[PDB]
Amino acid sequence: ADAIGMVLGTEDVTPTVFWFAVSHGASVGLDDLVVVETRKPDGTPVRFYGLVDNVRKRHEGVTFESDVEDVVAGLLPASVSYAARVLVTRVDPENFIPPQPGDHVRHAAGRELAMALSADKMEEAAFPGGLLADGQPLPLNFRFINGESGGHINISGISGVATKTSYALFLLHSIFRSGVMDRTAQGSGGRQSGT
Amino acid sequence: ADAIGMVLGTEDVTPTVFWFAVSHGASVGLDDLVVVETRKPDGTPVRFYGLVDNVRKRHEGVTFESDVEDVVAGLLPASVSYAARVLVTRVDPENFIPPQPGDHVRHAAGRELAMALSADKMEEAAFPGGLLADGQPLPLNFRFINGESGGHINISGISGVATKTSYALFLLHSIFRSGVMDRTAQGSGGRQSGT
Amino acid sequence: ADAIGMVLGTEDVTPTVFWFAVSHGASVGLDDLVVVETRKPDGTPVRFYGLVDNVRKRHEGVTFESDVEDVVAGLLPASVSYAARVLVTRVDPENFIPPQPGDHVRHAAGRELAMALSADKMEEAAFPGGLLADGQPLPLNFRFINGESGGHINISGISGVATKTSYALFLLHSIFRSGVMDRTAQGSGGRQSGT
Amino acid sequence: ADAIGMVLGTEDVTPTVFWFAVSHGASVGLDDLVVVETRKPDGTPVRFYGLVDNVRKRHEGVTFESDVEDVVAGLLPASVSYAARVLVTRVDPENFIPPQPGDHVRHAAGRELAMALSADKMEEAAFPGGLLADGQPLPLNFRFINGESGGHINISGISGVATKTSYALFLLHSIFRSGVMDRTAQGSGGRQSGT
Amino acid sequence: KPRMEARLLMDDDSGELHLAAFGAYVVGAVSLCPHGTRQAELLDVRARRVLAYSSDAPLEPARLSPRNPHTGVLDYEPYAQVEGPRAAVQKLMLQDEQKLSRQLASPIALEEGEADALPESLVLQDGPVRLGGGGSAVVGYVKTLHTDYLGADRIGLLSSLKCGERTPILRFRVGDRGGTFSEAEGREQRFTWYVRLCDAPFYQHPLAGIMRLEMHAPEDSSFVPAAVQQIADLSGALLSKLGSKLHKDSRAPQNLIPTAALEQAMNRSMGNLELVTRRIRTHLVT
Amino acid sequence: PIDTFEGQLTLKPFAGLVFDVETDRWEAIPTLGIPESVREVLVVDGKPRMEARLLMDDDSGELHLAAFGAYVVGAVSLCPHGTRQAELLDVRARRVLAYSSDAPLEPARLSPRNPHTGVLDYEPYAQVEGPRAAVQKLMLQDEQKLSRQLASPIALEEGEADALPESLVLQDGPVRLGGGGSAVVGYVKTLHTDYLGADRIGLLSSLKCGERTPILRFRVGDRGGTFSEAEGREQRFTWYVRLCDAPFYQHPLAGIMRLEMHAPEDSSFVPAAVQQIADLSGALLSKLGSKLHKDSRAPQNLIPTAALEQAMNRSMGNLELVTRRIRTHLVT
Repeated sequence: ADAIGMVLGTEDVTPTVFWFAVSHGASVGLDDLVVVETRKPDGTPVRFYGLVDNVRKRHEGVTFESDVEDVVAGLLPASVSYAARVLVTRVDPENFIPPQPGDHVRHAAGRELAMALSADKMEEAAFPGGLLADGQPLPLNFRFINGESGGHINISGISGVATKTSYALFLLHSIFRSGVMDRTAQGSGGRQSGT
Repeated sequence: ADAIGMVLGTEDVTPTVFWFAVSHGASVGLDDLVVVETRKPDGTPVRFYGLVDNVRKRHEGVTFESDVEDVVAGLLPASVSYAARVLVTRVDPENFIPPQPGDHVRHAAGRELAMALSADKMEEAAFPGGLLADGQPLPLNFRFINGESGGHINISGISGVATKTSYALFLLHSIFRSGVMDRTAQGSGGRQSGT
Repeated sequence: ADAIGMVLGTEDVTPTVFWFAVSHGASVGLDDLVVVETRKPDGTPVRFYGLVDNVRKRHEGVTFESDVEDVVAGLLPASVSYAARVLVTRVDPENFIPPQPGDHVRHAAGRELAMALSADKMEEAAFPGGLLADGQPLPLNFRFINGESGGHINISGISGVATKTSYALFLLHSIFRSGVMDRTAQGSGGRQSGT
Repeated sequence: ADAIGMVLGTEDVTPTVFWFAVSHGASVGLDDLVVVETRKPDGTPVRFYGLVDNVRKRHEGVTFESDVEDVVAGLLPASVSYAARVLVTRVDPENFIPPQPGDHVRHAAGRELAMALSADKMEEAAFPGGLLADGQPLPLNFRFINGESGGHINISGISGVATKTSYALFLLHSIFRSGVMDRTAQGSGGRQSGT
Repeated sequence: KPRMEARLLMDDDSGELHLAAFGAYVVGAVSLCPHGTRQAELLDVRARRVLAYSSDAPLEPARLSPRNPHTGVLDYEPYAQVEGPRAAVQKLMLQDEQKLSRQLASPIALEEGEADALPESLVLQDGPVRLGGGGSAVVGYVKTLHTDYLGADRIGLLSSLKCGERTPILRFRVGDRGGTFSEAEGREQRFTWYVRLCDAPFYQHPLAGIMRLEMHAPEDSSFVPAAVQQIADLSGALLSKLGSKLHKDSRAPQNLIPTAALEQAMNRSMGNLELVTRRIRTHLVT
Repeated sequence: PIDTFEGQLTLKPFAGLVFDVETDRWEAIPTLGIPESVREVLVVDGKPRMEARLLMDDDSGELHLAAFGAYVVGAVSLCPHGTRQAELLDVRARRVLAYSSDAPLEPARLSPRNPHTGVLDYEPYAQVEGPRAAVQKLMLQDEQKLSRQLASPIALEEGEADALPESLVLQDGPVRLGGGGSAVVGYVKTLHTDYLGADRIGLLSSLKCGERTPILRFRVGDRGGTFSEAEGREQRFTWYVRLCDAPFYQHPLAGIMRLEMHAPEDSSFVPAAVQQIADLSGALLSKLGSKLHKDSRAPQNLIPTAALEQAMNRSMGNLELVTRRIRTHLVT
């Protein structure tokens, strides 16, 4: 996971949301979660987990509205700026220190992704119900679906174009063929559901 | 087909909505579908399909309004700045990145029109029920009109000047003469309604 | 406790809200209690109590964003600003004046923390209802819990992820073990409840 | 009594609300009643009575926030700008003109306090029921408390910490001991309640 | 582009005041393709600063940034009574011109005798060609109009020429404008020709839009004139495209499109004037 | 081993260098200042402007230069005691046309609807100095009429103790050669005549704020215009005044202002007459010293002149509209 850009400091970098500029090369699209690492003064590293929710490019270096684009195409020195909004989901340690501007940002797919999707609290019951942009299966929680912690499944949208039943069958297909029923069975301890 | 203009960079070029400029040439109206080509740094092309809804001009080069307006007619350095906004319909691949400010944008009139109006999704039953500004029929999903996927028809508007009853007859004429029912009848496979 | 910085003055320091700049060294996070001294012109000291709930960093010394962030990392005159807002809890004297911009702000560690949480109104029933970010318990009043003045305890939040029964048990464990009932019961003088 | 400050002119000095600056000297808090003298060009004096509710300071002379904040402590040209807002209660004559920016403003403590609190309208029955920051009792119109003009008393506030029952006893103590009932009894002229 | 941070004035156990300055200068280049395949790009922009102090010999060239502030501690000798206000305004421009030519001397198309090789990478310099450049294939353009009136007949034909064409090459001895007592070799030779970019506004003088160019050549070489003959035809259409349209910039004629964007890039390369002054102020007291 | 920054201002003059103005009779007697009762003190200033440069040829084949520059003067009235605030006595708008020996005509203006301008004639030096044909003369003309305007409100000159100055006046820069009889005071700002000597600089930096140096006699020879031939050699009276203690980072010489007082040769009456002014200037300029933090030039400025110079910029209109008006007139 090479570096994709720098944490922009021109805009406010409050811990809730902070912009960052993407360097040339690895592009960044919407809903691609990224991780930012920051060094505290004492020595403890701090990591931020968040998913992007807004991107934009600005042709910095011009001021006249739609008057130099023909000049830019033909002969003019100019550069474009790739900046993307980031909204955090959770911080690595239990503290709220805004990241230092000038930090290195990278999207992670390994163990770091587990803290992004709160996979630490759910290990024995991990349920893959979908795929992400990369080779990343999103782990749902089977505790909410069944009666262990209570909850149901609600699917909504415009009928027709949205293939609701196809996803419903996929969830049923994934429950039986992933062994999630078996994992909860082990360590029953005389519980109500042991089949 | 020569490109109408260029995509702007001064305003935000967020993938949802992006401004663009038109070079001296073909005029751009409202509710005209256009497509822009985007070249990712890795090499994969991306196409954005959208329709324009807001258009404007601005007189650049003059500061004091209506004090030098007559002077421009006689002797003054001034020009125009023609621009418009695009609301994207859908992206040819599945990824949300901002279009690069500096690539050409062109109208869709051949196959590119088909993906703009989701004609690939509705191929077997492409029922024409309207015409755009140019000679391109507008495809209507007959599967939504009938009970294959469900739906009805609701015509609304001010009584009198708005010709409401003319559209019902036109759709009735088009359905019963374009052979849409004949096409959908084939491939019945013992369907409930195959007549 | 060494002061963590001075009070910003470029932004309004209205007695309700006043920004302060944090000097190099110690870092302050959200939901931290700080105090500031203020020399009244008559010579009597004035103290403000409040908690930080908004922190930010801004990159000072850059004209156009993201076009010099790589340059700043390598070599360019730039600056980082570490500011934080305060909502005041209570003023030690019964008057409302703006603190002088340029005064030192320090965290609360001892009796200042008690005066910040209005612990001076809690002398017989000082109840530890949990732990703060640092190693000082948060003292609450048992009078508002029992029936001496009326008032129950209400716990809310989404279930499953946020354990609610566990905290309710913790409160009950703290009631029975800390002996706060004995300190309230003593000196009854004919009180309705003294056991 | 020396003037605390002077009326500002940069902000609007609308007769409803007008800003004013305070010279180096007596401090200004919140909810303190002040009076300003205004001299019309013809020659008739005008006095404005009002109470302050918003106060602020601003550090002028520094541009880059928190970059030179420490520099001001060591060596830098900087000062403060102490100002506050006034909400006018009523005007001594019956006319609405803006006070001239550049005239002195002074506190009301003698007779000028009486016109500020409408003590002239309620002269015979001036029932004291509260004290301001300084040693000036607050007059309450007893004619409104009783049935001479109609009205009741409604004390509201958060239960517990706010001493609600203490105010009812204080008013009862003040009414029955200040001789307000005795004064209003005189001049009965065969009134309904003259005891 | 030159810059002036803060003027200095010191006296070190002498009783006579001495002056110094903390000025700055930055050079840059822009690469264009005349055919128009792609947009222009900035080849390099480097930040440089100089200290221009009189004969007092300061020392300790050390700089430390506490957290944020970066600046360069420097040294140079302007003229080793003394020039009060102009000891750092005509110096710093002179040094800026010196290294800019040296920087441009590295990317240079191979010089051709008569028809040896066409210029692969043309270069263009602001103002008249300097005395330093004698072998490199460089082209200079001037902007001032203090030598416009050649004669009675020359002005009549100069105003009547259409846009895009160039005047014939003329021989100049460049001796009068040369520095007095230069004693390098004597009097050199330059080749000059006029180019028109626009037809000039109706209100403005007809002489507007006319640019003079320089081309340094060896004395009576008779080979360079045949070599730069292509450049004479090349400059007819090259500068026409480079000419800025007459409604954007305040100096609408007599200007170039990339130089306006380039000069603004230099101002961005150096930081804001306020912060750099704040840093040097703190260093002075300590 | 000591270096610092010294405040200085110079825009128009070129090649001023650093000189030595010391002529005769410098003494070291620091005397405190005492305020005196005077009715009014006037501070005057001027501001030049350049509308558009011209270049014309009229059937001659040789170019000529002209400019449409403008200049405005103004005065501010102050009461040293502090009874009321200041008031702007007058601010009048004037313009000039500086053309070479070509003799244009028709000095008339007609406003179509909106814009108005003044057109007139003047003679800069009747090859020619091209770029500086209107940057040095217009300032010269601006100070010429400014002194003439200031010469009308003037306190009656006193021989030795005849009468105190009723209405004091103050002029920017050195006193000009035109003013010889009026009771005027000028203040200079350039620091090119600062280093008087080894001992003189030591005492100049060590003097406390508010006091004035003893009056010294100057022969005003070197700074005088070459080949002036007005009357010969004049005499001026100078003394330094300090306004502030100067910032720690700034040079110790900061906050020191030099004043001029034109006097007749060996009169022996004016020195006794301007003795009160020497004590008067000790406290007058201390109050008039601009406080540091608001202005970029923290020392070496006055509160009224900073507001006065901004007032002149308002007296003339915006640069854009006037250029638009003259452009239309030129083509027609």
